[PDB]
Amino acid sequence: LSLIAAHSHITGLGLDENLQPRPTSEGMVGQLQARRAAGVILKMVQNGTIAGRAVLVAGPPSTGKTALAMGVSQSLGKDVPFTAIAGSEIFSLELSKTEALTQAFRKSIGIKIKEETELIEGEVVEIQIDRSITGGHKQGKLTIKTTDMETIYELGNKMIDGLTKEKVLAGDVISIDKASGKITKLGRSFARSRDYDAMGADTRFVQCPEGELQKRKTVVHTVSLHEIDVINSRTQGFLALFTGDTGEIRSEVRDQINTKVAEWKEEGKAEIVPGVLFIDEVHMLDIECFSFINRALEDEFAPIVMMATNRGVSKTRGTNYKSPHGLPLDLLDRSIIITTKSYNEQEIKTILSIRAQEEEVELSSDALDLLTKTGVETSLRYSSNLISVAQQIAMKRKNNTVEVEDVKRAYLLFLDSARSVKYVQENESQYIDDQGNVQISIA
Amino acid sequence: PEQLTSRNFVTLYDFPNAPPNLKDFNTNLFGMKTVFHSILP
Amino acid sequence: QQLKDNGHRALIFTQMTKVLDVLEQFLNYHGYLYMRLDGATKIEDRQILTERFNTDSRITVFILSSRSGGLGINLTGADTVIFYDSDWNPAMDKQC
Amino acid sequence: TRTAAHTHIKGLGLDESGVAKRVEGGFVGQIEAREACGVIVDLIKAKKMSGRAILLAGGPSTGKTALALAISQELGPKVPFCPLVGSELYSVEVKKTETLMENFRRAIGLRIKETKEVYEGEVTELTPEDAENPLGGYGKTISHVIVGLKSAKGTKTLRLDPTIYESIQREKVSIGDVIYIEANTGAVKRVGRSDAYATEFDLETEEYVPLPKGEVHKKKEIVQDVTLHDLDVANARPQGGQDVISMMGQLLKPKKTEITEKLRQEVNKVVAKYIDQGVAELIPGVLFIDEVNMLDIEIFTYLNKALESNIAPVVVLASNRGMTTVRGTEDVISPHGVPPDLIDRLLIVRTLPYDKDEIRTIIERRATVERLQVESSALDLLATMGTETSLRYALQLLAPCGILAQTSNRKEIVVNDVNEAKLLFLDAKRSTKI
Amino acid sequence: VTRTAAHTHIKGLGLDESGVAKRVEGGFVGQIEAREACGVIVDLIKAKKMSGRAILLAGGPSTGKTALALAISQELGPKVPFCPLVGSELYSVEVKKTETLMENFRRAIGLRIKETKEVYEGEVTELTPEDISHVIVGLKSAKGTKTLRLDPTIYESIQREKVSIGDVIYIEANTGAVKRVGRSDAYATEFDLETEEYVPLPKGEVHKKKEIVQDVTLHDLDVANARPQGGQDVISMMGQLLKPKKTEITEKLRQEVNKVVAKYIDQGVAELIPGVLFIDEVNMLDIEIFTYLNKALESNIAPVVVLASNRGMTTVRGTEDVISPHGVPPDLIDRLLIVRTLPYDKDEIRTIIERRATVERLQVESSALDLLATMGTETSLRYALQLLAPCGILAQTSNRKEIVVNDVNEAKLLFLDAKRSTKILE
Amino acid sequence: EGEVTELTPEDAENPLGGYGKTISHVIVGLKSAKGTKTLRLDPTIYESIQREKVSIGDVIYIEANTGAVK
Ligand SMILES: Nc1ncnc2c1ncn2[C@@H]1O[C@H](COP(=O)(O)OP(=O)(O)OP(O)(O)=S)[C@@H](O)[C@H]1O
Ligand SMILES: Nc1ncnc2c1ncn2[C@@H]1O[C@H](COP(=O)(O)OP(=O)(O)OP(O)(O)=S)[C@@H](O)[C@H]1O
Ligand SMILES: Nc1ncnc2c1ncn2[C@@H]1O[C@H](COP(=O)(O)OP(=O)(O)O)[C@@H](O)[C@H]1O
Ligand SMILES: [Mg+2]
Ligand SMILES: [Mg+2]
Ligand SMILES: [Mg+2]
Repeated sequence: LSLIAAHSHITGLGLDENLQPRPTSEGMVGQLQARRAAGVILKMVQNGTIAGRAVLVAGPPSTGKTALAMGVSQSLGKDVPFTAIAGSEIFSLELSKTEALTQAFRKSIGIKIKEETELIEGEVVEIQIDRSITGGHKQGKLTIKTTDMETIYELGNKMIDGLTKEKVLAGDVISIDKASGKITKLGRSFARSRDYDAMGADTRFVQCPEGELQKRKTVVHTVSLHEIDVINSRTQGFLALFTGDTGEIRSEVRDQINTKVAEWKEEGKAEIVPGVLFIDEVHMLDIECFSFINRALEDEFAPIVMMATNRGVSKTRGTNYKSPHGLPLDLLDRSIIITTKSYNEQEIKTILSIRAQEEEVELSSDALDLLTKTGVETSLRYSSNLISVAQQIAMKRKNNTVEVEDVKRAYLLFLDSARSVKYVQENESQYIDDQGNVQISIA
Repeated sequence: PEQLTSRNFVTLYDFPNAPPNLKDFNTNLFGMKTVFHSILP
Repeated sequence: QQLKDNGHRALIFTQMTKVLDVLEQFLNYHGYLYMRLDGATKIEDRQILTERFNTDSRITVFILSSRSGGLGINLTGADTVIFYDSDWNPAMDKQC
Repeated sequence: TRTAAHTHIKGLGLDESGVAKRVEGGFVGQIEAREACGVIVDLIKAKKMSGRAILLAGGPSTGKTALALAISQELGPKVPFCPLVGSELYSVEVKKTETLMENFRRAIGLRIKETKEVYEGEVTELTPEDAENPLGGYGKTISHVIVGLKSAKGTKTLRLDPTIYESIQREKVSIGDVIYIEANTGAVKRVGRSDAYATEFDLETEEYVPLPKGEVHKKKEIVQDVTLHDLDVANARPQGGQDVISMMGQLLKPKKTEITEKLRQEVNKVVAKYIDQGVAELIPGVLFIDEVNMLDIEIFTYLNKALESNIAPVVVLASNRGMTTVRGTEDVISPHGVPPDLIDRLLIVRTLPYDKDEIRTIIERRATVERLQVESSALDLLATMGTETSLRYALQLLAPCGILAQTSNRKEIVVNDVNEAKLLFLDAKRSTKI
Repeated sequence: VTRTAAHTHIKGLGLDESGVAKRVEGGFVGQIEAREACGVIVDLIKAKKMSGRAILLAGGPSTGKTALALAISQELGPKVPFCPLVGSELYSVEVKKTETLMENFRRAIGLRIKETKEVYEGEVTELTPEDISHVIVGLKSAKGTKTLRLDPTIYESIQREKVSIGDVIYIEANTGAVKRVGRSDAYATEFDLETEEYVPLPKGEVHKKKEIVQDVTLHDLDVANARPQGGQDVISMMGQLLKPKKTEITEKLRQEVNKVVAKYIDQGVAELIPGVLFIDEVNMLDIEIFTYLNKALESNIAPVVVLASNRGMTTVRGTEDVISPHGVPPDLIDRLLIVRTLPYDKDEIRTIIERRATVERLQVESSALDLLATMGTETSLRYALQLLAPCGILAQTSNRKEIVVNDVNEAKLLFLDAKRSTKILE
Repeated sequence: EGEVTELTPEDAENPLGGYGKTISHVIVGLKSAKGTKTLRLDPTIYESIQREKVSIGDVIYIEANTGAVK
């Protein structure tokens, strides 16, 4: 379930086999140094050996740092956890800042336990359940068939109850899990003898299964370390996995879970797949959060943390002194910083074209040139937002292409930051000032 | 001309392969004197 | 696993009853239908369970004690025998 | 009969393949803002984009809230519109981020269209037909159960499968009962006795319902509207019953909780499954945050992150400020109240002040809405004050003038009533002087 | 195979029997005086005599304080309780900072106890209620049978476990826990398909008794005596879902728990293992936490708390005009013994980089390692330490095992230091 | 209030008079320092007496305001 979002146009970092960034691949344009560094961090995550590294992405706004993070996440793909949080999310009311950071850190480490299960699959021939009225004894047998074999099973009480609940019939192809006991109705083999109700609701036939009736299959259970901690914190922690309200889990629970998971890894029962934690706008975090991050990165069960910042020198929250990146020197000492630069005219043009392709907006050459000039003049994101409005204006005109006049109308209707600032300065009396004064009347 | 069709059947019977009572069968498929008199004196 | 896939029925021969218990736990976890013969088995029970194993084709694995084999009994229904541990007397393995 | 401040705003008043009419839909002036709102409404109706932000920038009494309400009215009641004031985010039970996310997912909507076939009618016949036993055994077997239902201008007999006997027993139906049986499920449900047997007993606890109309076989299409917030809350809440979890839930008052991302992703997955099955359609909706100046910097940063979410509504913000310091910051002076990072991600629409003629037209249309009659000289004086002190001052002064005129047994508002109200009720400026 | 962290190469203090520290042992290089002081502290902890002793590991950043704390933990061993902490962790929202500090104090004090476990296990042969009533259960095993009478709580546990005749159970007499381990093997072939997972009939006698030694902390006893903590009964479920959050444990409960522990030790069934509480970045603490830490250290049952800070002449958080040597007010400083930690010269930086490379399974050429050492001297030691993994990744991408100078230069051009990033900002 | 001397529940004169147990009034005799009194009580008070587990010889306490037996 997704819609066309800001970073929906990038499917990866777009790198070669030697980590050399392509000029334009997988949705990303330019940022060759940044993309190479992101690929190095990608390989570091995929190796799974280096623990608790911190990496910072710095640069001016609209330089693609969040795009770089989304590219890293897409290259990681599924099965490798990626926890995207903002600096504002830590400050909660039910949990402490340190507890929220601990939970965010543990959300990025995945534990995989693989199990082998026996599955019975086939098309039912005959089902027969005999139960005595006003009596608890039930006796039943079923005949489940496959293309090459057919057999009869005499059923216990629980299997009889499960099949009665599932409403299994003759023309049903079902699967039975001998361990769990769940019955899944895969489909139908033929019609239901033309009774009145439910006349033609079974037309979507499914083919009869083929092969051994009882076959073994493997099932992988992937659960993050934080989920295990929440489950083992209290008896009602399982509800807390969905409701929230996990509380502040006692440190002994986390230590014991760490020891148990290490034992599982040494035993081969579980596979640990560390991931990446991504903090948007880390400058919103307090100095206490930065100290905890400093210490918690030294743990052996820690993920790789990547942060985005554009503040330059700024006051660290919780302190009264300015810091090089809005972060204390202690955190800067243990983090590798990857930088981003402003975009050329050509890079802006090709990013606009990529966005137009993703938004399914067909731009004429002159319209694209005008949009590129506007983006260089005002902002990349401004032109990106203008594309869709221009498409809507063109649709209002009953035209299937965006021309220069549609972009001109969109430019006239919707303003940039600079034009709004100019209009405010020219008409300052019509707006409420910081001193709380405004003129409402026009005379 | 249909090849295969699935039928359903429901039966009541006793263990020595004997049928049950007809009225009891019809009741089970689907599921004089005074007893309390009160008057104020 | 390979023997069950190939359709062969295996016979486990061990030397001590504790290994019988450990093997019983293992194959109970793995869900194999089985029967066990031990030293404490009664003579009539011994014969009856031997006949049951010979007749029944649903019990894949059958567990014996190697030392009790000195009194031989017909077990023609087997198709593969597994020696979990070895004995000092080779004639005992020969009669097994 | 009630008259709020935006009862006359029926819509933006645009024409197809055209521009804003000068006066239509209760709007006077503001052509550019109305056209921009129209293109935004078209974008929302396209239902193909997420995280699109527009900022309604202008002074007080410039039509910003009227424009937001016009967008809401133009989209219709089917599209989920979520009005909100920036002050509302500061809860005491949860963090601000959680409240913002809850509003975000309250703006997204889902429409479920399900067609169901049902037979309904009074039960008249109940007979099982005996058939030969495939397994023999001399037992009595039934191959079908026959149910006859009679309805208004309709009656039929059904040869249902033998399975129905369980549902009939469970619902303890009888002859004369009117029942509800689903065609494809096989379940039954009795809604009561037929009214024809209400006379058989003088007293009876059960409710006798009228005989259903139409043919016994009825096909109905049921449409239901839900929001992602509703699904998330329902999944995070206990069912409610005799189990122990519900008992402790009764004991402890349900406070807001940080609904985890796992639950939201599960809700998204099930919604996507049912959308692919063809039963559900997604409606993005609009989230209107009035007085965005009140939001703190943390809420703005979380907006920066949340606008990039693959599923997010169209956020409309309104601010009457110029160069003012962003709340929660000491030296961040930004246009309006929005910090520069969020302004770079949005599109601004201006709302211009009004002229004398526009104020007069607004006043007369509002007076028409309030079912009041005013003389031309009184209207001119009212517009003069509106241009002298404030538009909203005159718009509010309309009602006391009407009350004074009614007290004087007069059906029209005259200059005397206007001056009497002016002396009785002072404006902000004259009171500040006093 | 193995993962690497900040202090994976630290295996101990590397001190000989006489107490002098070798230049390079246990993964440590240099810092001889601090290692000797920490060895003396370890001996003091092993003495198990004093309570409330506190020391401060004072030094600049990237100097080896947390490494020293972890080395102390390694030298003491897994028997003793060593509780790591950060100053930011004590600012809880459920309970006050004082309660959290006291809980961590009592978590660092260890207790080792001996307990006899009475265990029953066998195949059920009878389930007869005595009539909330006692249940009479008959357990059979390979060596004998036994009939027992169980309390109503155990009956409720059995009832909710769906235990019938032929099931094999496991009743722990001390705790009243009932586990249904499965169905007996004798009934495996009763049906060809059922959800039941079968287990063999238990060996040995039904009544089994074993003696196990278990390690607990005083905080565990406090939590046990404060709130209900386990059980398979609905009564326990309601008791623990009621009042779920943390509570401010009173001094009376701690005193009674101390009396109980004294009785246990006097009977000889328990032994005490005082441990260490490590609070890193102590400068994050407010003045109230320090003020209570002054009183908490005077308690007669307290661990050897070790504190670490990397600040000098910094004002104390909470106060506005108190300038303190390390962010620690003078009242607490007088209670502490300060172990000074000294910076590293070029040769020791070079050796540290070499050993870190050896630990992470990397091969570094001598010239490249010299360049890495000189750039660590120029910018930062930790910066040089984190550059190793990107260098190894770059070398692997070029089908080359050993790290060369060119790979190091490329890694430097890709990832920047704090000074270089600040210069770019300027 | 006093010491219980008698407790003689009585049934209805006709079985059809009531439902189930068909318990009519109960007769209780209380003894005090100044004499004895025989009381006629509602079946609700009898149920309360049974709940409080009152036998002959126990000192009891009945509030006519509320019907509570102690
Ligand atoms: N163009 C317009 N045509 C008709 N009525 C209007 C127009 N603009 C505003 N109004 C009315 O004028 C009154 C005040 O305008 P609003 O839009 O509600 O307030 P506002 O302009 O948003 O200023 P703030 O931000 O709320 S202080 C309302 O009753 C509106 O219905
Ligand atoms: N003498 C040393 N020998 C070997 N490794 C060392 C030595 N000193 C520090 N290290 C390592 O280099 C890194 C320095 O980190 P720390 O030892 O925690 O320094 P620190 O004093 O804790 O700095 P702060 O206060 O936490 S910012 C860690 O990975 C240590 O394991
Ligand atoms: N190198 C790039 N390649 C492709 N698209 C980019 C690149 N850089 C930025 N963009 C696009 O421009 C927008 C910039 O967004 P974002 O990365 O959030 O900016 P910032 O770097 O300031 O966080 C994104 O929507 C992204 O799709
Ligand atoms: Mg960004
Ligand atoms: Mg408003
Ligand atoms: Mg440290």
